[PDB]
Amino acid sequence: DLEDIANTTGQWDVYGSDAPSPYNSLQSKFFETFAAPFTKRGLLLKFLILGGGSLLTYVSANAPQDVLP
Amino acid sequence: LVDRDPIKTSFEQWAKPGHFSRTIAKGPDTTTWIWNLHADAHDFDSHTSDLEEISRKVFSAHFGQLSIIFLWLSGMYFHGARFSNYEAWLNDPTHIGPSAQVVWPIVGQEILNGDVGGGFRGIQITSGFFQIWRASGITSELQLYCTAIGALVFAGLMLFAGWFHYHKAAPKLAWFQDVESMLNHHLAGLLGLGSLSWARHQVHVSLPINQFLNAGVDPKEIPLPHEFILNRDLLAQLYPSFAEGATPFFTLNWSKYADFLTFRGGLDPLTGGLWLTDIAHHHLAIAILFLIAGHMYRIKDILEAHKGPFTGQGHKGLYEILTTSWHAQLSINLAMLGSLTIVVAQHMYSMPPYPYLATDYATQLSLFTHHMWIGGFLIVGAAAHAAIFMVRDYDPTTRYNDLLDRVLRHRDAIISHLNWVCIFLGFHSFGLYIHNDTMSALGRPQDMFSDTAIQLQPVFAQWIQNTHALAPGTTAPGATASTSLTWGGGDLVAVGNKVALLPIPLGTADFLVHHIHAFTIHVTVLILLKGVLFARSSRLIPDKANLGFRFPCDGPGRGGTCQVSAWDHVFLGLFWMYNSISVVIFHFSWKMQSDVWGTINDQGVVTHITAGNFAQSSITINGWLRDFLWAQASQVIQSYGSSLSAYGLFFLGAHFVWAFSLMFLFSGRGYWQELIESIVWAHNKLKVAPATQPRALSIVQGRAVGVTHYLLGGIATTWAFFLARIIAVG
Amino acid sequence: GDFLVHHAIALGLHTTTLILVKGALDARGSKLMPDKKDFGYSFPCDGPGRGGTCDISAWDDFYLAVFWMLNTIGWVTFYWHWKHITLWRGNVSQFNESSTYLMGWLRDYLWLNSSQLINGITPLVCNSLSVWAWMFLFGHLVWATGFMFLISWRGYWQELIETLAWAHERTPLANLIRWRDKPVALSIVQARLVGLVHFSVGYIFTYAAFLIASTSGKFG
Amino acid sequence: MSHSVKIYDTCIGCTQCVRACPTDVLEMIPWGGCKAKQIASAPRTEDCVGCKRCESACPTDFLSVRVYLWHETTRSMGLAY
Amino acid sequence: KPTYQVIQPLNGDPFIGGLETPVTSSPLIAWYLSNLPAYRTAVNPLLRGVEVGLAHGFLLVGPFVKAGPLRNTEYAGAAGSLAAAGLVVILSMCLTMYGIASFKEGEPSIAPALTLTGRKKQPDQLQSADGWAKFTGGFFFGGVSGVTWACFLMYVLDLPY
Amino acid sequence: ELDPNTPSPIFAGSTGGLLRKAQVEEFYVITWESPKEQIFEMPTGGAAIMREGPNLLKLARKEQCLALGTRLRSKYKIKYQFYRVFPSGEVQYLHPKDGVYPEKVNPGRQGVGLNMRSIGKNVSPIEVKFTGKQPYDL
Ligand code: CLA
Ligand code: CLA
Ligand SMILES: CC(=CC=C/C(C)=C/C=C/C=C(C)/C=C/C=C(C)/C=C/C1=C(C)CCCC1(C)C)/C=C/C1=C(C)CCCC1(C)C
Ligand SMILES: CC(=CC=C/C(C)=C/C=C/C=C(C)\C=C\C=C(C)\C=C\C1=C(C)CCCC1(C)C)/C=C/C1=C(C)CCCC1(C)C
Ligand SMILES: CC1=C(C/C=C(\C)CCC[C@H](C)CCC[C@@H](C)CCCC(C)C)C(=O)c2ccccc2C1=O
Ligand SMILES: CC1=C(C/C=C(\C)CCC[C@H](C)CCC[C@@H](C)CCCC(C)C)C(=O)c2ccccc2C1=O
Ligand SMILES: OC[C@H]1O[C@](CO)(O[C@H]2O[C@H](CO)[C@@H](O)[C@H](O)[C@H]2O)[C@@H](O)[C@@H]1O
Ligand code: SF4
Ligand code: SF4
Repeated sequence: DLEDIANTTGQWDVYGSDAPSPYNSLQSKFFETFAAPFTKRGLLLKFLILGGGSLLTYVSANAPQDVLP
Repeated sequence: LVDRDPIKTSFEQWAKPGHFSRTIAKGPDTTTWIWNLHADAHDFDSHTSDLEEISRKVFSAHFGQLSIIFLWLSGMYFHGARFSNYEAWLNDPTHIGPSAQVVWPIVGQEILNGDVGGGFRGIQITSGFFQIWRASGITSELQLYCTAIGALVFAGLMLFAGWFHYHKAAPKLAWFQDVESMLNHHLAGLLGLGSLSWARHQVHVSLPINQFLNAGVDPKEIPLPHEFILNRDLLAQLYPSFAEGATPFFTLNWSKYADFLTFRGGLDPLTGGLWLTDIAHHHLAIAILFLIAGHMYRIKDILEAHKGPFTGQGHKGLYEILTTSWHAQLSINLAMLGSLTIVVAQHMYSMPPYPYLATDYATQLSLFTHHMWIGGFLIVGAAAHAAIFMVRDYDPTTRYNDLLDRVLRHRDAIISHLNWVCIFLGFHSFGLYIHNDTMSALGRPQDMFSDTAIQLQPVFAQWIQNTHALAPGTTAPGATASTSLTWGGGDLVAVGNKVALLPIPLGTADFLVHHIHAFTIHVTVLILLKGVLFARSSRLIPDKANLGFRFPCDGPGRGGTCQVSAWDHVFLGLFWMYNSISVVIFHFSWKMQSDVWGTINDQGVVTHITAGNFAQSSITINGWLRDFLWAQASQVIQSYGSSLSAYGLFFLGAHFVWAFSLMFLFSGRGYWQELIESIVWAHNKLKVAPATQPRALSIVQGRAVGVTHYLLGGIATTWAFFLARIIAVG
Repeated sequence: GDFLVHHAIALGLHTTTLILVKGALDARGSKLMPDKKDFGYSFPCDGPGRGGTCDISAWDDFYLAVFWMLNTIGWVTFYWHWKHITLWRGNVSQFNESSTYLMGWLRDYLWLNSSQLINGITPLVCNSLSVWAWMFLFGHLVWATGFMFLISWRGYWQELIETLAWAHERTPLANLIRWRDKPVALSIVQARLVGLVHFSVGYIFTYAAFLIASTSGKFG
Repeated sequence: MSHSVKIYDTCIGCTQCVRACPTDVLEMIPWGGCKAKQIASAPRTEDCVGCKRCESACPTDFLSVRVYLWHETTRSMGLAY
Repeated sequence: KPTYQVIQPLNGDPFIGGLETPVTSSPLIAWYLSNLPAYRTAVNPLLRGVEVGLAHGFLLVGPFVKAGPLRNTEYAGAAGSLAAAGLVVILSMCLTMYGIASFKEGEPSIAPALTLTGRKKQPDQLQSADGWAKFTGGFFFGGVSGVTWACFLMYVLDLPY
Repeated sequence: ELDPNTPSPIFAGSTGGLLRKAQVEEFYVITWESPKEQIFEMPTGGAAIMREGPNLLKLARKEQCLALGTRLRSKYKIKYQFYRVFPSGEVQYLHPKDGVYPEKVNPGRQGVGLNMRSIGKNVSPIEVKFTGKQPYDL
């Protein structure tokens, strides 16, 4: 019995659900609160929908000398 | 049933109410069963629970088609004969504008009968006899008058073979339930021994009798009724009596020849119907195969064989029940027969096979849309009848765990995909056009999708067209031109009345129709696919094979529970395909006339029925009634008081009949009941109604009288719209 | 010419009302549905069997009515204009021997007198009107797209949404992600409405843009 | 109502008459005299969908039921999923 | 080793669908997708936020800077931001008011690790509102921002051909 | 699942039955007897075999799992049996309860059949205006 090869390394096998990469690059808390105000999210969104959306549309429509429709 | 089985009467069943399931048509009177009786008249869940007969009927009540196709054709050969114009037209083509039919001047009639060629009053033709008929290695009016009764011969006889079945005490099982040989035979010698036999009567006789027609004469100043025997002396002009060769092989010398054939490709200058010097060789080169081919074979073996991992274990065993189905081995067929008809519809217009077509515009597009509605009306069918399988046919479930039991395994799946396919199309496949409007009506062309604004630049060319007309320089031998003159490379000179085919250019406005087809071909099929697949069971109804493949709708519950079934998937799948074909047609002529059809004169300055208006202007989908529907059709709505007039004069009805379908399509049912009684009341007062309980339409009958009308309406509408814009300029 | 339209506005409010009169004259019930009530109006549908029973709620006859109120109120309006049109910047003989028939009602009017508008997106730049013609095809779509709603009938829709809501649940980068309303197909009265309330704008938004888009040009 | 369609009749005998209809109808509840003595119109109906398979067979001689329930769960339409 | 895993429809029981074929569960793919919110919730939703915001970020440029409404721009405010620093914004609260279909109101902090997780019944929800914030907050700073090293990158471009 | 593998009703794959909404809400499942190894038809489109165990297949929703009868009693057997599983336990004991075979007599349970007044002349429409004091909540 040669091709009975005792499964040339069993593996263990099933690797896992276990463990075929560490995790996520150490880049993190290099944003800690950095950009907060959706990381102070404690009551907001009403603020960013008058603000952001009055300045994607206030100046965004107006213009000092057309370049018309 | 009953009177009076079984042994004990000859005495036939004329008289005693009913027959067709068993608290049958009941003594008690009603109307529904009079659409019953005709509908489902052919069917099989009744007649007997036992195969046997049915195949013993279908091989008979088949027959009476051939015989019919045979009573038909006769009145067409007769017709294409003594109601002449064929004699007249042939000495005089490029000139004539053919007829076969003519009225009789009763009532209004005559307007319909309007000078057509060799000097007579009649109604034209877009059905290219007068052009198969080129053939006649002979010519003569009374002659077709033999071919004609030769027709009624095959008929009466190929119609007493149908007495000489079912009614005669029939074959049985083995006879078909041994399949073992069937195609062995069919393809070998008929498929073969026709194409073969057709060879022998396609150079013998025809070739020569238009080899020296393509010049002048007046017939019988040519081609006698026997002349073409042993006399292998006129076969002298159109190659050797083999001179010193004996039964091909090689110890042959050519210092100057190579038998008839000497392969063409292109188009006769004087009769651009493609060359005949070929037409023998290709039919010969067919038959051989069939001649060799129909010599398999005896059956499983070959399908009981190649399986795999995910592949089809049941591939192996792909149906004992493919000798025990029909409804199965019909539905398969229709997809092919059907899908193998509209492949005609191309090789025709971009490769005419009859003398005088193209020049003859209207007498081969009629064709390319008639052939086009079968390669579609036969395909939705080719699905219906699979649904008819998928529901019932076999006795029990003996068929098991295979290719199918597989496909079904996934099923909320194969149709899960296909769906998104369509909304990806549709958004890329129609709103595409709508951009244009919204932004060309906004108006800024900079940014449309024009054959010129969105980046594409004065060329389409580099693809495969341009490596087709140019391929006679491969393994290719050759023979001046191509294969189909409509290809990119070289040549022009085609015809001396009007035009025929030339390149046919592309890019966008060819790019995107070609894509609407995709999305149109696809969502058609979605509804038939999921329709036939979910035939018998589901998670809206599982108790759902319990009557038949029709059934109206299960019931108000589950939310909707109406359409479901698969009569109906083969009811809303017609509904699409009517488009599928109805817009493909819309495509061809707007091309084929916007470019191609048009015309030569000095310096052959080409002058299309329309200077390519297509250009920048089908891309707008209004252009499709600016340039189409409102442009052409001005010949339909001018057509009164003429000769054709029967088109404009249809085009109102049938453009009415459609706008009557919606009433059948769009409405309830205990409605026309609730109404049919008010009626039934007023009826009784005078004493005039009850007997034969008058009743409204059978939920799904109602849908039957939608659809069928919506089509014979919405369709002949254009059948008119058309013949009225090729007769008369074009 | 007027001794016909005038009999075909008369075949409208009559037919329109045999159905409304009827619609009404038993939201109560009848033979097929005897006890048709406690809810009368919009109970659209009923089970199959008995004879086969359907749009037999007094709503679905109202539903059914609104097609002839949309076919009278068209023959009638249609009529004025052709008349007026001709009776302005030109003739009247026109409506005379050319409204005594039918084809012609389509040809000269319908087919004559649209001219102006449609060659207004024209392959040769946006000319006079553009709102109108795009409306007029917006007119032909909203219409047509009635039909689904109308030849579709909740059954077929719901079921492939049964397969089409096996997606998400079975596909990554779009799992967990919960709806809060369970994917279904439209109610069995609802779509008789929506095809309509759809059939209608299309239709009423097409003459809207049709007449204007041609009483404006003229010639009249 | 929330499943209220009346199929009642007068025989409420159920032999070569009617059975069909997913779960809903556990009857045979013999009322003190009605021929083949089994009667009424339903059992506990808070279980299944909205058929009229309910008649289609065995009399209701009047109406026959259909959808009328409005208040409509999901379990009460296939699709809560 | 076998014919294809120990041959199976799903993880196990064949009465759930999924019909685990390839394109479903080949170690060839199922690993190209689980540092992220496929099988397991790494760190919280906090950080995944911006690799999601950003990656999806510098997309939507040539889509609306090379297919822009009047296209191939000679405006120094396009070949980048221009407007589309609108999409991320029209959809960076297309999200927040979907995390209102999440409430469940807590504060544990378990992005640090303890005993080889499972998050167990990790299916269904088990990510409250104070999670879906720190993601769709990672989204804005991933969207707006991921729009500028698009823009900011000059453009050295490969062309037609 | 596997570490506990307790099966009975053979199948292999299928994109048919059970999916997300049979955890997050209710469950539904049918059970049965049988003689010797026989190949069946199936709800959800597919088809497999039998022999025994519990013979306990689990099913998406209960209209689905009685159709083993609407054919799975045209294939012998008294006994077929479907219950109701939750994500936690009971109330709704589905084919459990008392007797079985819808068309016998032990008790009467529910049903009624009448409303207030019977099928008779309800040309009488809707009566009172709905008002919290006169027996129209039934
Ligand atoms: C090889 C093919 C062919 C054959 C032999 C059959 C055979 C059969 N089909 Mg079938 N079918 C086919 C092609 C075929 N089909 C195609 C292409 C389709 C797609 C449309 C269908 C769609 C179809 C359906 C939906 C059904 C069948 C059914 C059947 C069975 C019923 C036959 C019957 O009673 O006649 C039916 C014919 C009539 C009752 C005559 C009415 C024809 C009207 C609509 C006229 C058509 C319009 C025309 C312009 C009118 C004449 C002109 C007028 C203006 C003067 C039978 C076994 C039925 C079944 O229940 O299975 C057992 C089922 O109804 N077929
Ligand atoms: C003009 C048509 C109208 C429209 C728009 C549709 C559209 C559709 N039908 Mg349909 N149908 C119709 C009439 C219509 N039908 C009628 C009259 C009938 C029978 C009489 C049917 C019978 C039918 C069947 C049996 C089927 C369909 C299916 C479909 C879908 C196919 C996939 C697809 O490409 O959709 C998406 C694409 C479009 C709808 C076209 C583009 C729409 C444009 C205008 C873009 C608009 C988007 C834009 C963002 C607007 C937002 C702006 C804001 C102001 C709102 C699609 C939803 C099938 C299906 O669902 O398969 C996938 C199914 O097979 N239909
Ligand atoms: C009997 C015979 C034959 C033949 C031949 C044949 C047997 C031929 C045939 C052929 C066939 C064909 C050629 C076909 C045709 C078809 C058609 C034409 C159709 C068409 C169409 C289409 C396309 C589709 C549908 C419609 C229609 C119909 C139109 C013979 C026999 C023999 C013998 C034994 C003895 C010696 C001699 C011989 C000779 C050896
Ligand atoms: C009013 C009417 C009619 C109408 C009509 C209309 C208003 C319409 C109709 C239509 C019909 C139709 C229409 C049929 C047909 C047909 C055909 C023949 C077709 C063919 C085709 C084909 C082949 C396929 C598809 C395409 C087409 C369609 C072409 C009538 C009335 C009356 C009166 C007074 C009383 C007595 C009776 C009468 C005398 C009757
Ligand atoms: C209008 C309409 C009706 C009413 C249509 C009817 C009643 C048509 C049937 C009329 C028959 C054909 C008249 C037959 C009478 C003559 C054959 C008798 C005299 C014999 C001749 C000599 C005249 C339905 O029944 C229906 C059913 C389901 C969905 C939609 C609809 C639908 O839209
Ligand atoms: C398509 C279709 C569906 C499917 C349901 C669909 C497609 C709903 C799809 C949603 C569309 C895309 C919403 C777009 C509508 C917008 C104008 C927004 C509506 C805003 C409202 C509040 C007014 C049915 O359920 C149905 C039921 C009965 C008869 C016919 C049909 C039918 O034709
Ligand atoms: O009216 C639109 C017009 O104004 C813009 C908008 O940014 O900005 C002007 O404002 C600055 C501020 O100093 C001025 O210097 C100069 O006019 C513009 O930068 C400009 O885009 C628009 O052209
Ligand atoms: S009428 Fe129907 S179910 Fe009612 S009592 Fe009879 S069969 Fe029973
Ligand atoms: S009629 Fe109603 S109660 Fe009866 S089975 Fe159908 S749904 Fe259930």
